[PDB]
Amino acid sequence: AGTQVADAPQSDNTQQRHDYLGAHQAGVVTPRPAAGLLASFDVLAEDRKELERLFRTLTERIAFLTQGGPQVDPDPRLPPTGSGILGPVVTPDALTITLSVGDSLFDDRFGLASVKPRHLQRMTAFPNDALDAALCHGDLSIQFCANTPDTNIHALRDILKNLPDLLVLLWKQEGTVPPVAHKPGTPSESARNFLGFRDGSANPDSADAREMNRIVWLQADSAEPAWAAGGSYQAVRIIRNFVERWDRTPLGEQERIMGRAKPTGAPLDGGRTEHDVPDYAVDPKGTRTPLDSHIRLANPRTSASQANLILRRPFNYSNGVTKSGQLEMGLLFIAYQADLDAGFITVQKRLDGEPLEEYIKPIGGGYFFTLPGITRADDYFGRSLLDASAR
Ligand code: HEM
Repeated sequence: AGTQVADAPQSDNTQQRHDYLGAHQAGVVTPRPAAGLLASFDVLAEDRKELERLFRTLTERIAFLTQGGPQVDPDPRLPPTGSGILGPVVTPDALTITLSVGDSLFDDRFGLASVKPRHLQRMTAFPNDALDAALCHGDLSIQFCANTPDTNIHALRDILKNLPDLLVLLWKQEGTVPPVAHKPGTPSESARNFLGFRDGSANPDSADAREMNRIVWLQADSAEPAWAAGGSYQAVRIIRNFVERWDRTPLGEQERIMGRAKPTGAPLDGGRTEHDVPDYAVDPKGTRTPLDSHIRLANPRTSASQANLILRRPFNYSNGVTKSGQLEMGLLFIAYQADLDAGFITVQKRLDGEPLEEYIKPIGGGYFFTLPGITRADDYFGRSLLDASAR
């Protein structure tokens, strides 16, 4: 293959396509691809008209970018239609774009406060946090997922190109997960995090609409405002890993901080695969699965704890080198739940003081409400929020 050194890699994955219409936005129960980008913005709109145009315009960009197609530049004296990163024919590359609104959007600016989702709130500092003020909150989060980082970056460029007057980017975190070798005829396997552990084994069934309806998605008739039906609460946490320290920790200690076997992801009390679960009823004292191990604290597997299940959808992030010359990398923790208080906050409240904290440090993120989907291309994300607020 007389391939030139700068030839672009070729991949059949570029034409994969996820629909952006539905009862829900894509990117929540959609299978997580190899590349991710979570960006936070402040809305610069000064009124309900400009906020409507922002919602209409984001929708328009989502429809094109996630489905792809030709991009014609109108005239040489004008800026080009887009950045051109994906060529004159934009490829979707399995891109999903998920829109979520922060607590701060429901201030006095737009007259939405009286229909704010009832668990929506500003993220507050947990005891092991070292929050960078510049990495927290935002009027609007946008989660981009695609097969390769250039597709999310291209989507980011396009949105900022078309809304530089209504959006200011505040902070962003890109991330990835390591793909595994194909192997048809084997159970699918959970991606690893940068601590080298399988990450997602005990997620609830993302392919089970009944399970998602009671764990992830807001339901119509409930204590929530009716417009918010089909949305979800989104918790984002930028979590440093002190990796050099971790890599100097004995394997057996890594396994009892996490409470799973490292190479397999199996329970520490038996079972071969990562789909097995420990039996805490058998082990009340934590002699197989430590009481203070990460999983056992995150989910003690009591009947009461089934109210605190969450859907994790993380990426791994690599940001550079610190001043003591250590790798600036960690977890881009993203999680969805029908109830933010019973979910992420309760779980993190259980996790405070866990031994893992010796190796991790949340530095940023915030809480957002992922908006309901649209089934009608005449419709647009955020519309029901504007109408509900309009009584
Ligand atoms: C960088 C920090 C973290 C790492 C490396 C990490 C890693 C892991 C690993 C390896 C598992 C076991 C496999 C699995 O069931 O998915 C797990 C489980 C879990 N993690 Fe985390 N995690 C981190 C932070 C968090 C945080 C902040 C939460 C807060 C909500 C959380 C919630 C959970 C839950 C609910 C489970 C499932 C426990 C179970 O049902 O057995 N994790 N985590």
